[PDB]
Amino acid sequence: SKTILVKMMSQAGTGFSFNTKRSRLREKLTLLHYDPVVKKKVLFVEQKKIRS
Amino acid sequence: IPRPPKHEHYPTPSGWQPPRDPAPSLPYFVRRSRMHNIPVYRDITHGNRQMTVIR
Amino acid sequence: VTRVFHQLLDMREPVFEFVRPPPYHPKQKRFPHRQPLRYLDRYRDSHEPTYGIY
Amino acid sequence: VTYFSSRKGKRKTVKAVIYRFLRLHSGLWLRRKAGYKKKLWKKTAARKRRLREFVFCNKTQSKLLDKMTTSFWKRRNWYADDPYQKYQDRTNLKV
Amino acid sequence: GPRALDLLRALPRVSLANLKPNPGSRKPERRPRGRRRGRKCGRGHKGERQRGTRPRLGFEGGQTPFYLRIPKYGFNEGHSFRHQYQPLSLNRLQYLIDLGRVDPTQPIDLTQLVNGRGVTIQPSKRDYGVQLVEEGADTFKAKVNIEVQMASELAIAAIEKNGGVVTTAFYDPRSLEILCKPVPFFLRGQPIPKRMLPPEALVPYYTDAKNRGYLADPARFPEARLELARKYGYVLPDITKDELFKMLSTRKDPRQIFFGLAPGWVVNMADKKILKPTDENLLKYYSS
Amino acid sequence: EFQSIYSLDKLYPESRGSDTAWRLPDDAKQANDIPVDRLTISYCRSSGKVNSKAEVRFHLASADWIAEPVRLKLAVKHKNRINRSGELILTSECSRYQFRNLADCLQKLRDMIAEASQPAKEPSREDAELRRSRIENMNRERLRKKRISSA
RNA sequence: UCGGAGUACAAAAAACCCUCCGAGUGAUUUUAAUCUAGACAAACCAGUCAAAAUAACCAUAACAUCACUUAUUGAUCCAAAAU
Ligand SMILES: [Mg+2]
Ligand SMILES: [Mg+2]
Ligand SMILES: [Mg+2]
Ligand SMILES: [Mg+2]
Ligand SMILES: [Mg+2]
Ligand SMILES: [Mg+2]
Ligand SMILES: [Mg+2]
Ligand SMILES: [Mg+2]
Ligand SMILES: [Mg+2]
Repeated sequence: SKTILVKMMSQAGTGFSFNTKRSRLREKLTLLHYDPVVKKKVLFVEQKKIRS
Repeated sequence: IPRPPKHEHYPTPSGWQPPRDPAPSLPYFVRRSRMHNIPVYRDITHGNRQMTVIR
Repeated sequence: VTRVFHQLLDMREPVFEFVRPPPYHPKQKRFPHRQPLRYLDRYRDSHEPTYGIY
Repeated sequence: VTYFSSRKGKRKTVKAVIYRFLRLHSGLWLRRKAGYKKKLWKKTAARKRRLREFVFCNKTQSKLLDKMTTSFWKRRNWYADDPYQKYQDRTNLKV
Repeated sequence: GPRALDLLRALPRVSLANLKPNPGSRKPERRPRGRRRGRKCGRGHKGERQRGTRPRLGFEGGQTPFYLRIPKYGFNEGHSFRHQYQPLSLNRLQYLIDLGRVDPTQPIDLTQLVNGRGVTIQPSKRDYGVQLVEEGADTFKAKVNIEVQMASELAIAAIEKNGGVVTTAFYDPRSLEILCKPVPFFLRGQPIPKRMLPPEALVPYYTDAKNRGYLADPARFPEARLELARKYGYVLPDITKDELFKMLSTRKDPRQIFFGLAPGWVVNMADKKILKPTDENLLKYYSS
Repeated sequence: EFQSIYSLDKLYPESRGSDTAWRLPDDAKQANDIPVDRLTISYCRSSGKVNSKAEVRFHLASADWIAEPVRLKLAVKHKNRINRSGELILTSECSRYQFRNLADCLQKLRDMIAEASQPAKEPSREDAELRRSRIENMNRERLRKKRISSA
């Protein structure tokens, strides 16, 4: 099995990104992270796939 | 360099005080600098040696 | 209580603080090595520029 | 380092230094940490911070960088708006 | 005076034959001769160093050099283009007036500061002029008309309180050069050039009455000037009613370098004459 | 007598005369809050950290430039910093320049008068440091609750 | 190249084409912020801890967890991304 490095984006409309290792054969990742600009715990959805 | 202007009050705002009218009776004399200040300087050497020179 | 000091004891009223000791800093070094820039601010006297002969 | 140039007979500066360091007037040199832009997802928050710092060089390095750099880079600068003007002098140093 | 003189009667002539350099003045050089300084002569033994060939300065012996493993970061980035304002404290200005180097009577601009050697400007280093700092504010008692290229609120206030006038003016590099050292410029045999405007970055600075900008709208001046006095709690004097007021209001044209001269004139210093263009095109150009 | 395309008169046609800038609009601000002549301003110069204490004293009841309702509310909120001789006392510390200190004092005074002259001030209190106060109050009120007359 | 045990018996350090095990990652959700006293370690580069203070959330709510947990990693430049 390989994992993957995906770029994850805030739904807070603030451009903010953080990269995460996620299982290749798994579903598109969605998390609750901390956005520094809005200073809140918000929903992050995976925008892009960076590294393999 | 201009001789300093006479004032009505000493010492001046910047704290500069002219020499006296007569000279004292001491058996030594300390000239003013060409800028009319008292020639006491500080000097360092080797970064740690602090000295004070009277010229 | 304020009334007491003025009215009875014929005094000014003393007020106190709680003062904590100043934070401990190591001896300052000529070449602080691998130390954040803000190092130079710990030994700073007061925050105000001073232009020495200028 | 070129100690005597060909045309001018002066002493050249090594620019590769001027790009990555910053000389305060006191003689302290300042540098970024190494690998601070590299592989960030793999690192701790704490470590990330330790990397984001601006740090000072030890004496040896300072003398080295001085030798690799001409006199111009050691002059007293007054820049408008300068972040670092605060840091150029040294205070309360008992040595 | 010098009792030493009295000894000099007793001693033989001072001549070329007896002259001693001050002891310690010359540390005698040493040569690789003899048992001590010979036989390897301070160079060590074999290796690269005794032969003279050790590598260049930054080289660490092949491990990636210290000065190259650190990443590049703009520090000195675009440094040559940053603007540099030589600071002048109120402390030094006062000290200068007190000893009568600069006189507060006539208007004080850069050239006056330079001529008193209270300050030194080197345009080649991208000095754009003097900036005024507040170091001596509390102690500053003099009354002046001053023109600098930058100033701080506190400095300004400190000058207003004593009934003087501060104005911030801009000079381009060429202008500045001419302004600091006028007499070497007049030996150049060239007309007096126009003063350039500020670039787009510095315009919002010199257009504000906040800064007492030379390009500012004088309608705003008394207002802001009073605002200062509200903030620092002092009664603002009426400059209008003073006897030196004619000197205090004195300006320069935004296009003019000096006081009382004009762009395009030529100073003939051997004859003590000025020469002015009568031509229409020249007068249109210099006066625009 | 030089003039340019860019001169001060042709840039701003409206104002011209050389005395335009130095006019004093005393009619513009007639409010004149804090008539500084009426304050006692003391300077304690502490040099060593180098800081200059600047102090502003004035009699509260005898100060007429503030309205009566405001003059009374001030003596309530700030009674801590009022003096037995009736003096309100402000103090600033920070800068080495006493201009800046005086400015801090005056700004403090302006703000006190501002919030006291606002009837809309609700005096909102935080529960952070006052939780101890409310609870220890309530709990000394459990004991205080004993009812029989005395003296 | 990196780690654990012995060699190296009790602070640290300590070699061998010395004796033995490992690592070049998984799995999971508790998705693990900002800033800063003081230290460990150290030729340098790199590594480590960490109070107070802010902001997040119960409305006085900051150590990701497990696999011996220790190791699961790579400087500058330069390239791609646009934040
Ligand atoms: Mg010396
Ligand atoms: Mg020789
Ligand atoms: Mg020998
Ligand atoms: Mg021999
Ligand atoms: Mg030999
Ligand atoms: Mg050898
Ligand atoms: Mg200079
Ligand atoms: Mg140690
Ligand atoms: Mg904490």
